[PDB]
Amino acid sequence: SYALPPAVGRQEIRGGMHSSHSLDLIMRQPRRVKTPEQLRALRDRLRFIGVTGPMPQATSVSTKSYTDTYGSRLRPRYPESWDTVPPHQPSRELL
Amino acid sequence: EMAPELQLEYMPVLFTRTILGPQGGFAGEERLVKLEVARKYMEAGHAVTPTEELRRGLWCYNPDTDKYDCFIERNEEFLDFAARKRQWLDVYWRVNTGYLLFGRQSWGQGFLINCPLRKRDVAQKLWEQYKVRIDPRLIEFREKDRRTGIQELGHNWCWLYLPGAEELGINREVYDNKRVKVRIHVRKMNSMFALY
Amino acid sequence: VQTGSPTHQREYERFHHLPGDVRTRPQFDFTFGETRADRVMFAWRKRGDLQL
Amino acid sequence: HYRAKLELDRIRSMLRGRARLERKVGLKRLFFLMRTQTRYRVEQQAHWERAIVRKNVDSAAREHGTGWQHLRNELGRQNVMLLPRSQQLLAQYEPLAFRAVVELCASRIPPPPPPVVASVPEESYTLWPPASLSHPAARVELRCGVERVLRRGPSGLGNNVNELIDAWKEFDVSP
Amino acid sequence: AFRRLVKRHKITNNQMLLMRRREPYKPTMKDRQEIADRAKLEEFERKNADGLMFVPEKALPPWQKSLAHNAKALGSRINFRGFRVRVADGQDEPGFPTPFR
Amino acid sequence: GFGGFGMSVYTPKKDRRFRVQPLP
Amino acid sequence: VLMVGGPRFTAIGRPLLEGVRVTAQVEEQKRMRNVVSLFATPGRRHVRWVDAPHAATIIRICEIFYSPNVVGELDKYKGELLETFTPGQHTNPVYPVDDGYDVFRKKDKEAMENATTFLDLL
Amino acid sequence: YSEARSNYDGTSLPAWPAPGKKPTYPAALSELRLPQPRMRKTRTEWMYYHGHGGCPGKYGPSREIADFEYADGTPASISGRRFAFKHHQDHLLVQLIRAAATVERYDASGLLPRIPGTAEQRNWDPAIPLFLDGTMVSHVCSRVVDERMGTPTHTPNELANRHEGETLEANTMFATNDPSAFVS
Amino acid sequence: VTRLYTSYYTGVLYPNQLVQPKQRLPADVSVSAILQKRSEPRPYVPLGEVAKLELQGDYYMEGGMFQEALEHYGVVAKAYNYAYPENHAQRIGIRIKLSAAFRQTGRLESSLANIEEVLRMLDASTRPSLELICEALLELGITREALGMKREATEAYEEALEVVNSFHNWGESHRMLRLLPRLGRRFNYNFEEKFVYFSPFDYDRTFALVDQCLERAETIFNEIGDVEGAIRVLQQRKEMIDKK
Amino acid sequence: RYRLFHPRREAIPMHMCPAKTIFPLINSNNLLVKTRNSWEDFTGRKEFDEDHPLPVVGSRLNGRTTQHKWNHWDQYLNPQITQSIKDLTPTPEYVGMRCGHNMIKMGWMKIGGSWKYSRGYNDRRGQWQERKMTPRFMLAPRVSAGG
Amino acid sequence: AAAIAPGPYRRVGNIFIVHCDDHPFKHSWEVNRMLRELRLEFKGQTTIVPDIPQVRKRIWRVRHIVKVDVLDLDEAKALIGVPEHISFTDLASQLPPSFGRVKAVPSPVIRSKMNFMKLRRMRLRDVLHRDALELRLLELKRSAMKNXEQ
RNA sequence: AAAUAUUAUGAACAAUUUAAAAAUUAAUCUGUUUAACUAAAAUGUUAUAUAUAAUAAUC
Ligand SMILES: [Mg+2]
Ligand SMILES: [Mg+2]
Repeated sequence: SYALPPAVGRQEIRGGMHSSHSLDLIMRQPRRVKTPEQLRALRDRLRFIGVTGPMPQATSVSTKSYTDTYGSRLRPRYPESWDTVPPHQPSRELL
Repeated sequence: EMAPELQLEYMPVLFTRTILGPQGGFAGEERLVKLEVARKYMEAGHAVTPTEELRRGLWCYNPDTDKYDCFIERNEEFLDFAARKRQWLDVYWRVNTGYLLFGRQSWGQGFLINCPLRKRDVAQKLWEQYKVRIDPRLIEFREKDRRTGIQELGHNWCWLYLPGAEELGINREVYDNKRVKVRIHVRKMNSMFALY
Repeated sequence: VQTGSPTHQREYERFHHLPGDVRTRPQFDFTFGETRADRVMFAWRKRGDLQL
Repeated sequence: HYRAKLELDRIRSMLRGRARLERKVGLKRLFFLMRTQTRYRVEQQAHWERAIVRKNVDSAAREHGTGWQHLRNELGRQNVMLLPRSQQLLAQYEPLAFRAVVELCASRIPPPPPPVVASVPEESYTLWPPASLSHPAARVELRCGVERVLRRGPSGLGNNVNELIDAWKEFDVSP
Repeated sequence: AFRRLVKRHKITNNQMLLMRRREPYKPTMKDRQEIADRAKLEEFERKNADGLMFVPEKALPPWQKSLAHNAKALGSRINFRGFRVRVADGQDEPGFPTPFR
Repeated sequence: GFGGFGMSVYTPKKDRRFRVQPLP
Repeated sequence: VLMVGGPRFTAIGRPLLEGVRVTAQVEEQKRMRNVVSLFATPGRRHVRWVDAPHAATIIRICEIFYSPNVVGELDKYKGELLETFTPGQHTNPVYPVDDGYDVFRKKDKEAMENATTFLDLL
Repeated sequence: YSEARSNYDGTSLPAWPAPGKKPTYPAALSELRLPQPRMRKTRTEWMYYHGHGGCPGKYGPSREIADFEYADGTPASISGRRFAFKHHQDHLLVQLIRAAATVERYDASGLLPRIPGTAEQRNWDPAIPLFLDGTMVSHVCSRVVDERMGTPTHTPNELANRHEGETLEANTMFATNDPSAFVS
Repeated sequence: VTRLYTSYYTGVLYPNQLVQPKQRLPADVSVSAILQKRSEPRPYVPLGEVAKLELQGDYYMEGGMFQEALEHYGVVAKAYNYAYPENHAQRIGIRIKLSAAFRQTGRLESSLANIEEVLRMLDASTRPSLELICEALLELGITREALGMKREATEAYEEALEVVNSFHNWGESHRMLRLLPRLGRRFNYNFEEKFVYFSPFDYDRTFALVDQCLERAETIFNEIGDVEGAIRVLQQRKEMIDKK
Repeated sequence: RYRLFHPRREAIPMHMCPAKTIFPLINSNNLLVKTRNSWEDFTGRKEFDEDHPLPVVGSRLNGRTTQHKWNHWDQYLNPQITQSIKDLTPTPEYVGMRCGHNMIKMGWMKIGGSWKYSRGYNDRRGQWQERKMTPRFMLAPRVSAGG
Repeated sequence: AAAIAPGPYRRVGNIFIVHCDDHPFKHSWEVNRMLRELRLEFKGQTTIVPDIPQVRKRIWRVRHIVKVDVLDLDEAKALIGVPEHISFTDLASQLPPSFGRVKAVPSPVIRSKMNFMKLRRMRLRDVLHRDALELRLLELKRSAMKNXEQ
């Protein structure tokens, strides 16, 4: 069901903390989206970017997507370090 | 509700004497039996053609008098009781007819097995290759195997207690209405079927 | 197998890997005192008509 | 067949006697020596080395009252993650530190909890826009990021977080 | 043991030392042989599902095309229908009605 | 383990590496 | 940094520590002593000579600084975290082991069995 | 300086309880569905619990945290192994995503049967309750391996001759509904 | 045996991974002198964490959420301004990114001010990066186009064209990668090593920069009605592609 | 004990690689994919600052490289380089002289290798088909004396 | 509380995290084929698979060489930092299909020619961009010449 | 999947079998070598000395 927490129908060394404690906390807490109304009210605002095809722009006319602004073969220079890695070869990224 | 092409191979048959087997039945039972086995039954005298008068009432074989002097009226309670008795006799016949097969691992050519069996495994293989569902509580090992279960390799045998004997009255034809002896052969098999 | 001196590993412990009567203690010990002519060191219990 | 002759010729001075005088005998000896040394280093050296270091650590723990078994198990439990080499180095050169580690393993101090699974903030479910502002989840992520920035070492950015987050307002020129 | 100099493969994982067979998921010799036999039989049955279609003189194997052509080139000079030359070599009779027939 | 009948007997090198103490 | 220590303290990290500034300077970068792996199959005719110069960077640790953020005094024999801190009293009193019930208890020397300790924090 | 990192965002549960309150302790016995035998967690299980991959440098902080930072704060550089480990993480992620998406597609289409398991599992397990209503070499190899895996044992010919097309009927005369007899 | 890559598999060493140095302008020529010719007619900073933040910010800017990218750029730009000295590479680059974020959010006057600051910093820069100066002046051109100064936008675009035709080497990005197909020793299988190819839009970002620059110039020329300028720009772009 | 009992979820920890790595904006509403497709598309190392450039220490692949010889493409592009007879290299299809032994049932072997399992020597120096005394030249008859 | 939960009901499947624990090459070729289908080659490898009947059958066949853990869809949405208002079909449709070893082709020759066709498609993308630029320039030249004539 | 080149490395009984041996064996050409460096790593310590017993007495 929507409103009830996901960990209500579970079928199941006791009294201790297991490795899945941080996960069973979220499983025991109640769900956030409690109705298909709110679910679709979040979905219709949810948007994709890498989707193949046109995208709606009738919201604001002054804004231009980065693809249209800097073409498709060009990407912003990324800080390449041990901490964060960017995707390489956007030409090879396709198929 | 069978298909016509499939029903062409079967024929309605009324059983006079209770016969155990995948193509058998109880005394006074109507069933779709295959052509060859049904003809064999009708030639031996254990079966009759299902006429309306026979569906109403039937004569059956008496074990005490060895003659077809037992007139029986096919009723609902009679059919239910005879079906239950046939089920009991079929379970007994299945568990007392052939061997049970177990295949496990055993490192080396030793005489004991690596992992001894248990009532759960016995019931599992029983349901697997006999199509008989029983609970492990009815399986009682031998005096030597009460400790660790079936451990030797080769041939063994266990006791299986059947509760429903005196209610249906089977103590005459059966050897022992109390219990039955299941002969279990344990062997070494390849990896995929040994699994242990 | 031999994996030690007779002070620690007895002579009847060589066949410890084989299944049967060797995994038990022998009854007769001829290793002490005079040595036998056929050089027999142990003899197990006489099972029926056979003795090891 | 590639017999290592021109390379092993230069090591004949390490041998003695006829192996050093003649060429082929010394070459055979050096070939066999190098082959068996490579085999030992590949398949048998690590066992002996780790056995030695384990015995040293076990002796250092027994001098305090414990054993390698319990020490290793409790180190794995407390999640200290110290290799046997480091344990031996501490036992040999930092006895006080090794004794403190043993006391930590022996005491009933609660070991650290398992790593918490990455959760999603509550603001990600808020309708946006609800009808030129930033997303609430993105703003909270930026705040946590700046907090983690300032948490690592001292820097001239300051300890406050609002002034450092509102740097685009400073860079913006008043129109 | 038909090949007596086994290949030495590059050892990327230590379990490649313990493994003996190169392709473990691949069936053994006799098993893959009977598997290929059954597959070829199934393909041949799929091919012969329909009736044996008869082919003209041009779409014949070379050892029969020229013979079948020269057996009837004499009658081909005179254009008249109903002229058959019963030649020995050719497509054998299937023995059953065929849609192509 | 302990080899049975069919498996040939093989004598391995004695484990001479240093062993830890069996604490109770 | 798994652990930091000195002549008077030691801070362990489970699994890691934070706040430790261990600055070094890269002195050099070169290959180590060559290890020659000679692989030879006694059955066939094929010898492989693989040289391994283990490349490595030599560094000299210049400075080490530690600045922790303690929460409070923690009890050892009991997982409870003390709310107060007293540098004079022992946080956990320890008593000798001599009952007399055991007749075969291996007796050490009397001063070794009975030897109190000082107070370090004072 | 140093990095104390357990998850992606550096957050963890409160490691120290309130002053005076009882602390929480992990499970010492191994995660075994049976109460016997009681077995202490080995060091590899402890590593798996704390988040490593059973080895000091397989996963977790010892592998994700950088090794060196310049004095002025400049980070390290990207290595081939770093990129390969990032691709491995992304591969695990996309495996999970595609598995979940396949499950969702099967659920939306209706190809998830209400009967649990498979035919082999139902013929093998008595605990399962009874429910009552290109190339060809790959395909033939799949058929052969199915014929060799399925039906491990056969009903003896004395009970039912499998060649005559005879199969025994399922019997539940002596079976029980409670799963205690199979779970104990 | 086919690999499944279900376990961790380290990458292979390949000649395409060779680090390439960024192109530097000569010491005698200065961007301010070129612009005048055209007008004639360190303290410790957690740089790892600020780089995490900058990467998240550019990811936001690519996704479309521009205000969050702007604030990320502002944070990391304050960080870089405190860390690096006057007129530094990462400093001017991140403030270029900041001006781009301001323009994508609509603060065009501040965007133009920041890009003019980039210009006056490139004035004092001794050897600025060719890619950095090209991207900076492309940003200024696009900001002028958004403001409505299409003449100045196409002027900056042809300025990029002139700079990269004058002080750029076109064959450096494919020095070590052109003879790679000769490594092919197998033809039936694994023969893609004989057909290896590296798109020029990846190994020298200045080329893609001027490509998109001349594309926007062509769009502006088609909108205005300067067919001669459109033809000139297309000819120069095709010539560049043929050179590469 | 090598029979460990623990949830295999622990074998693959996800605490370090959440969805924020595969989709950087999944916390927000907008969704975008920034993934590393494979290990082959690796541009290589890259400096973070101008002050700290990468070292110039080279690997074996880069160090063990001989000088460049003028190839046919270079000699056809700029014929000013053809100054000697060593520049007139034959067709690149030609590899060179035969440097190995083509041993039957064994492939191409180096010189000085294993000559143990060798039959090509005796071949240069079928019975299973002729075991039943079935000559092909005597099985089929002659259509005519001339053929 | 003692009543059935009201409201709309949704289906929640499972996924299997399967970790190999014994050497697969030691067993027969059929179990090795099943583990290969389950995408396990060596001892110590862990994979993630759906809860479809095919995967259930494979795991039932290899149940003695691998250990399996179950994770429902909500449990996976908790384990990975993905909100609850985002399903997995959209994530699968968004992730690119060019991932490393995308499809198990029936032959390494097919694999090699697939990679070769990918490189060919990249080269064709570049040359088609250049040729489209040339075509647009040629059409602009033609239009300009016609206009200058007229 | 093709075009090519070669192919002699060689078992006698018994048992089972339209499904699987047996313990006096079946099957295998034995168990073939084979590993870049540094580290890490889970692999089996022995004995239990017989309660149908042993130890004792009267009739
Ligand atoms: Mg080593
Ligand atoms: Mg062939």
